[PDB]
Amino acid sequence: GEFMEPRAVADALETGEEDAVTEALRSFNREHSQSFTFDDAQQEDRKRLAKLLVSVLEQGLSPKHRVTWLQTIRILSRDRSCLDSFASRQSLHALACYADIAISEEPIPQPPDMDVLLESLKCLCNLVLSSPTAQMLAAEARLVVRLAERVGLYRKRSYPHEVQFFDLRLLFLLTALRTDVRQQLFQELHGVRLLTDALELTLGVAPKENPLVILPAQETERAMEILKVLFNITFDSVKREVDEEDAALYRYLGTLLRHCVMADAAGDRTEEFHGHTVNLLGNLPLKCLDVLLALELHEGSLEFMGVNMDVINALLAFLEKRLHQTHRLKECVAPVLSVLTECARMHRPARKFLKAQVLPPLRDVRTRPEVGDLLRNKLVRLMTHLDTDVKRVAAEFLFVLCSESVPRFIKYTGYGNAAGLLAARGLMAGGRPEGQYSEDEDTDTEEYREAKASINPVTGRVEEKPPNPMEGMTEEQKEHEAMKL
Amino acid sequence: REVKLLLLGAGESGKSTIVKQMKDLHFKMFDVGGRSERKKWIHCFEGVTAIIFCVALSDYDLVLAEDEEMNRMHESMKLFDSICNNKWFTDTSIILFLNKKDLFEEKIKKSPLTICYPEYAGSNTYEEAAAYIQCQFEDLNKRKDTKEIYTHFTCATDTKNVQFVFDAVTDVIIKNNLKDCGLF
Repeated sequence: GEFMEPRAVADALETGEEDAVTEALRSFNREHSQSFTFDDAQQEDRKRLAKLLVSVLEQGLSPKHRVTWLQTIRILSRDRSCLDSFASRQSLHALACYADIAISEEPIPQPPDMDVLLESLKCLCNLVLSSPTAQMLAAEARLVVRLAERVGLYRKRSYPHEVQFFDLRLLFLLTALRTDVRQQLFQELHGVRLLTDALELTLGVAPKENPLVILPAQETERAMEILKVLFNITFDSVKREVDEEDAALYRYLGTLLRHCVMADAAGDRTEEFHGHTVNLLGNLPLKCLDVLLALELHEGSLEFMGVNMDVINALLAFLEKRLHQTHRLKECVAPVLSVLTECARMHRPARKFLKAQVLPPLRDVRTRPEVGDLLRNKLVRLMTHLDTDVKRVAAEFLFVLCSESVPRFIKYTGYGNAAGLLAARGLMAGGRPEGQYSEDEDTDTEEYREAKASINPVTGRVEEKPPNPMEGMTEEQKEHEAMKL
Repeated sequence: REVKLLLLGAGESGKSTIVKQMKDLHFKMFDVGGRSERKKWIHCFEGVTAIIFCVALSDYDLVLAEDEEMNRMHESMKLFDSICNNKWFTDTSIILFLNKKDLFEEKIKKSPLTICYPEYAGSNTYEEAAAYIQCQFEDLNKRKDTKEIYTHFTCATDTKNVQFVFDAVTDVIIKNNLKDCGLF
């Protein structure tokens, strides 16, 4: 025909005229160019075409015009049905050596044409996103070493950013699925070092630490996938006891990482950048997270006590921008509260600016808690969300911000809203404000809140007195005791 | 000035955990259920918050089935209707402890929530099932003007110095990165 099916190229490939069959390929792929869907009435024809194409693959490919076969195996690889006709041993190894990322089946390599590297990396990530036995084999065929070598070794090279983008995406797709791949990338490769060098070369940290707030659009993309894989390495291998040779590169990662929260992306990507950057800041070690409250100081933002805290104001602005979404909160405002908690839990003079931003001296207006539209009324309403993790991080964020005391916590929030936190770990009759925290009696409020029985001891402001228009006829609740057992 | 820990619960089913976990302000240990008379329970309090009975989220299929009469969570709703809508608790507040989340999450990948009632219509995840249970327990009370009620889905985890149990948020953000990435 003119826009023919895979059935026509099935009986056209058996008449293997090379220019005619590449004409059939080059006319097929431009028709089905970026369509993510297909038809279902030609399915076994597509399966037989896949078998024929991997016969061509595992027998070896042409010297020239190989990019046509690579384009067609990419554009057929996007099908959901033809996974089991691709996920074989010699097919994956052929795609690896045409991707120049294999450990064996390699000479001292020819200077590679980047087009086949784009198509082969696209084929690899498409093949690992589906077909889980291809993930198990790509773990088993040891592909990660040349990927790590390549991403570490364009400190001094000039690649197109699409190549590094798809290479990092393949590294991420490997590390997000096989625990052996991430345990190989973390310990016995120490890839955190080289991936942070790639993070530097994406960022470009220098003097004039971001007055030019624009970060380029493609560079935000590859830095975003860098942050993806860097979170994907060290999420389970966090060590609460470390050494200076271990923690020194961690602290270096932090010192370059503080630059990321400040700047803005292009388009609307500036949310997603911080939305993964704070996730990377989540699992860093606690004893060397103190670069947030220890950066350089200058006349930009007003400081609190010897040190600028503008990154913490940026974190609070990110929290206010990230709170009123209410769809998927456990993945968006859990690590932010964890970062601000473990920032405030270790050194005092950041919690004072945190306290001045989240706990103003309460005027105690005729509104309750959790009924207004501010920070306190949002998050203490969030304290009784149906997800265990969001409550577990928000109640700890307000238990640290009250400097860990049974008063000055229900005075601000409410026993009715924080009794679950207190029941979790709070009632011990031990009295732990941890000694070093600022024991100031001056928490007497602005409008001078009234007596201990005027306000609700479980809720907020003065509302009324109970009428109670009753007499006699007591002892009603007698049903729970025989059914508790 | 811890004013009212009016505690109660289904005793050896979830409430053993709460009586083990309840050990300027101090607090007393008092009145777990005892069998005092009206001369001692004239005022149980002045109308202050009763920390409500445990609901273990596991008796919902573990029926106290002497005749397969009724699952114990519906009996819990019945005694909740007795407790909450009494006129002697007019201006109060009520703290729900939806307890023992773990086996509820384990059983939502099992025999579905037909055991509560066939009025249920959620898609058998944990979120919408717990939302339906919270919705039934809150709208079992109707007036909500002088009595506001607060619900807590606790986990009853070992809260000690180990964060391997904190893996769930990391699994969520990894799987969300996996869903958010796609073919191209």
